[PDB]
Amino acid sequence: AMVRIFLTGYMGAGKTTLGKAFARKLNVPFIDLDWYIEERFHKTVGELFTERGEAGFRELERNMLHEVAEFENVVISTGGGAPCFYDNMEFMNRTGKTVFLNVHPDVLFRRLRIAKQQRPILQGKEDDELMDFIIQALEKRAPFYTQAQYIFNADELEDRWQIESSVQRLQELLEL
Repeated sequence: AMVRIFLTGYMGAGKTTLGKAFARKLNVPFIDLDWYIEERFHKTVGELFTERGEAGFRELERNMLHEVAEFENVVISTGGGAPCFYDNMEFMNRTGKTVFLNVHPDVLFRRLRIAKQQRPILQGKEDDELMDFIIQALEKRAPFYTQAQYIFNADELEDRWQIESSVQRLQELLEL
């Protein structure tokens, strides 16, 4: 049967790591929506946000989500905010197998600390300030993330064994 998977969750959850490994396992291509957006507009997501504003960027993201949703045999990763706008989550649920990569804040904290340089919004935040920031961000996003048809614990993606194990568990959960 035709495969169309959408991965959702916060930055640091492992959408790229698990997504690419899952796609490889299924032998289908992996598409990161942010990458797709940059290819279509020949502008980075940061440039689009500054040029179009929040509302404008979210409209274009929605439109690009609708484009990638027409692809068959693919694993699609979405930006952390995508599920919060329009009917994006409901739309993903209707068009493909939608998974929320649920990751405990202690794990997000560790991962984001290590990847601090790659996440400008976290610059200057340490210990309790950083943890409170993540926890609050998840509070705002959770009502959307939790609408995903499938909820998968993505806490363990820290080596080849863990990634392979996760891929297998996800494949079983999705009945693939």
